[PDB]
Amino acid sequence: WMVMNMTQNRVFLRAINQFAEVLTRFFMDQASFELQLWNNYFHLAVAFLTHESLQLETFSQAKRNKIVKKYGDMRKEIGFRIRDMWYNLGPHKIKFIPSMVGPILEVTLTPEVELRKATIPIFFDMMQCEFNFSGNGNFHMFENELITKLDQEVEGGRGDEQYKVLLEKLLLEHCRKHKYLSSSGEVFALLVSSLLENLLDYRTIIMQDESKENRMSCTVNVLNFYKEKKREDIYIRYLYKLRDLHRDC
Amino acid sequence: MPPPADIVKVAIEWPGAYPKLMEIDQKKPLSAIIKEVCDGWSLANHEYFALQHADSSNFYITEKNRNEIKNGTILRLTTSPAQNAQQLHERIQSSSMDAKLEALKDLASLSRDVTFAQEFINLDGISLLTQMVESGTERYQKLQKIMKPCFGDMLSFTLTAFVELMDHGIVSWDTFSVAFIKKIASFVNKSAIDISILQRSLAILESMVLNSHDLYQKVAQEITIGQLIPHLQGSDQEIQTYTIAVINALFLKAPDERRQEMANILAQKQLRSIILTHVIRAQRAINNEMAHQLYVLQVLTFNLLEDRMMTKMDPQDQAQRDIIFELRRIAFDAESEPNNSSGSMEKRKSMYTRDYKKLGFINHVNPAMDFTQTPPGMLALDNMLYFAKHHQDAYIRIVLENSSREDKHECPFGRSSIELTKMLCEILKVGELPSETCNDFHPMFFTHDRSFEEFFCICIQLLNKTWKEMRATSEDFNKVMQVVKEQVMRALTTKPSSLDQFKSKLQNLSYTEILKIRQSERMNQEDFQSRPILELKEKIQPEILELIKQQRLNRLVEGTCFRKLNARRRQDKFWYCRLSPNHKVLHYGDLEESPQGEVPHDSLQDKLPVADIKAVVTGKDCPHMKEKGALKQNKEVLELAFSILYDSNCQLNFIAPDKHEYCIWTDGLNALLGKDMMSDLTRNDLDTLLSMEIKLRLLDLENIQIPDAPPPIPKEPSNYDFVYDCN
Amino acid sequence: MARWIPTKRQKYGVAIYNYNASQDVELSLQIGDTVHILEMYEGWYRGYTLQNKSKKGIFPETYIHLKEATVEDLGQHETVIPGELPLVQELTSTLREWAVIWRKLYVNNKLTLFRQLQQMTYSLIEWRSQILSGTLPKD
Repeated sequence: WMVMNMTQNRVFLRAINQFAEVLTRFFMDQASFELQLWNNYFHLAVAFLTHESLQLETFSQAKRNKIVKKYGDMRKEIGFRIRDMWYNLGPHKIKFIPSMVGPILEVTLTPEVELRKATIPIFFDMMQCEFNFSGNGNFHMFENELITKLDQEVEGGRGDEQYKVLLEKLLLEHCRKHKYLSSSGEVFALLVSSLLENLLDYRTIIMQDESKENRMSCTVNVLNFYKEKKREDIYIRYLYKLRDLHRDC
Repeated sequence: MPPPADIVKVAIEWPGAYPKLMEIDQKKPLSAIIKEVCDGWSLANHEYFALQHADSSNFYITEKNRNEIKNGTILRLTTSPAQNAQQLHERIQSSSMDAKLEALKDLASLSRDVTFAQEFINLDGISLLTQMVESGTERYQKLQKIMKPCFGDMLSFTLTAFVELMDHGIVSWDTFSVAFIKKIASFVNKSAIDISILQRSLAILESMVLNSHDLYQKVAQEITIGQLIPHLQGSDQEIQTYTIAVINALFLKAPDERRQEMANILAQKQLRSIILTHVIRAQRAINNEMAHQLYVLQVLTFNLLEDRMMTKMDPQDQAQRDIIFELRRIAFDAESEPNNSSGSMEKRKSMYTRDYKKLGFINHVNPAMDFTQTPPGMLALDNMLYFAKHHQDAYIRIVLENSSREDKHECPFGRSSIELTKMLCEILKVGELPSETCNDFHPMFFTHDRSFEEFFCICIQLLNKTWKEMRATSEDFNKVMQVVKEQVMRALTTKPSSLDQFKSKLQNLSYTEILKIRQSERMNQEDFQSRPILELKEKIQPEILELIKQQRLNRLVEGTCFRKLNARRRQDKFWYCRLSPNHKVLHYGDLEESPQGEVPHDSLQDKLPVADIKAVVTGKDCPHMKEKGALKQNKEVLELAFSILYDSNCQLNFIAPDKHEYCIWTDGLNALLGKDMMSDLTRNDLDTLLSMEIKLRLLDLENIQIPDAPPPIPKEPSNYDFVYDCN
Repeated sequence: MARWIPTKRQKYGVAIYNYNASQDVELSLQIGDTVHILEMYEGWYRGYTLQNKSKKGIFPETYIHLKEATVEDLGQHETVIPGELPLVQELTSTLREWAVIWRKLYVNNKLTLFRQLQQMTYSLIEWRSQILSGTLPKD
């Protein structure tokens, strides 16, 4: 009963919208307390956002045509509401990080572009807020698990290359919009894009016939990434994978 | 700059002589052409030669039809037409009978000109012919029993000349005398005449009827119904057409009272029964002239109904009141007591209103207001009288049916009958002149002399049945009209023979199944061969064959259990040959007894260069079948041989379970070679896949006929100016 | 290719047969190539073909069968009987899905399913051709 499901998702969107509007009505700057529920709130928001998407309906164009004729895409307004709420949210984003890192990944790697175009500046805003928090030191504390979760997402099979290119264009724009820390952010993003295309090659060759040399070069590249970025977890696990492959070869 | 056309080539032949050429310009007057011809050929007496065409026409050159002159045509010279007329006149009263025969034969054959006919008649030809016919009445009697055939043939030729002269009307109307009619009557009265003479005489009679009216009365005074019926006994269709045409001529310009009289005579003689048993049951080559005969006889029956229905039934007639009283007595003996038959008029009016308020009549004081409009007028009264006479059971059922209609959708019998009569008159084109080209014929009009009434009864009964099934409303009058028109047209196109069989086949017919089966047959034939349809499927073949090859390759990747050669001494006969998931290498070799199938691993011969494979020989050219030692294979596997040849010294010979799997394998191998397929199953699949695709695509053209000729290319503006923005 | 007017009475652009290659944008159009035309000209029509909705193709009027009917078949009273032509158009959509069905039906051998599907779709197209014209009682 796909029609039942889509109606249910529409009313889920309506429920989330009224949640947002009541939160705006009586959870403003005075209500800096009891904000821990926003964590699970947006967790559920993304958990709802992560179904009934383009690749789900990709089997026949008729499904896409009929759904855009009757409802239109709802994940688009999910992202729009999320981004406007984050714009109106406030400077307490620091506590969001260890929680908000996971959810924003899926919307980061959306199959579409335009909503991703409108959504990318959230990364610029969170990076400048991360500098606000971490001026007394460095600010790896988002990028590390950002790369890790990117790592996990592409392992799930949702990586893309022209998406990177667009990412790089956007972050070049952001660095032009910023000051001396722009060099830091842009080299970080260079590492991000290079490792992402590394894993793109890994995924596009792990389905093709085994070659065992381009993958190994990519893996030593990720090793360089991890050792330069002061991270070890996925580093040790992927060198474990390297040892497994050696054993197999 | 087209080349000038003032110079043309034309050879003028002679009978028994070889041709001579000259340049002839037709724009100049014929006098100049004659002068130039005589000057070129050095011939005197230019007035004693003329020009005629030696083609199939065999006519002379006329100012109106000289355009047939084209370069490179046989043209032989003849003498001048004046000299031809003079010699014919001299030889008319000659001493040689063969000369007379040939001269009259030529005269009749070359009797297809008008102006030359004028010139010949200017020589008192008609007067001389009349004089020799009048004086020849007793002259040929002595030699009649000697040369009846030749004399009859000459008479036929002269009558043909007379007919064509009358058609051109060159002879005057008043010049006709009673001698011609008397001679034709004498010809008819003879009992030893041939079939052709009778046909010519009846043609003369019908021409006489078409000319005037009093001569029609004269011939009808000597016309009996008992002599034109034996003409029907003849199996020839032409004589039947002639007799029917003369019969129609009898109904052309006669008073309507005599029309009814002779119609009653035909009915009492039961002409339609013998017509049905003679011409309808014949399965010979039906002529379009007979179709015209059927159409004009249908028109005659329609006029015989109209001349009695064209008048308006006066509501003030007491006889009409008595007739409708008796009709409603014999119709409504369910609600009306029998005592009202001899009763007063108050109960008559009470029954009128109580029985017409259930039949959609508004006025209750003057019930006969609806009987002043024709068609049909009183035809409905005749139909209901016939219903009471023959269908009294159905009549009573219908009487008890409409009055019991509780669905608030009672059908007005009078209004529906008027509408149906109007539709029938419109579809049958009542009141128009007969067509000169259309040859539609309905053989069911000859089943009964009252055939139209039977047809209308069957139609109204079918309509009542269909309406009872549907229970129609007042909002689908257009639907009712269109469905009845379509069913009537479909019934007419079926060409029925008998009334009962026609009515049964009306119910036996499906819901336009003929159109569907015809469309399917046409599509199948176009698939076999067509100019504007067959090229469509063969034009677009990029995906069907490619995906067939993909399916074959997927069949190769999954693989199956194969068989080995000479595996009788501890050699396993189960093994696998799996294609790479990249579709470039083959994994095959010596394996074990595997009922499960293929085991995923590297085989003994894990490599097979597909670019080094030359071809796959199919049949008796496989080297492994050519051993003369001890490893000979069975003749039973002659259908199971195929070898992958490479290196010119090593052969990959494989064994198949049965035919279809080997066909699959050889199709896969050629697909690796990128060639055509060699499987009956593929051909079995090739037809349907294309058939399925075009069956899908034909829905856009459904209800729309596809033109055969290529549509033209209409002009387009040169500019790309967009009044409405693109995208 | 000038004088193009917006119009909504030509959505069902019925072809005839494989069109000539005189125009680069025009190809050997298939039988079911309904052109969703958004421009009106006296002797030509350029619109979006069903196979490629993103590519325009200029088509002659003599190559276009006049179909004023829209997807809504009651506003213009095109229906032979009300409430039937929506069924035929949803059936057309169903068969356009049947296209991708039999396209994906050959990836895996479904011989029993494939043959019974052949029989069912045969009866389907038979009944569609049967009810191409609505002239039967409502039952």
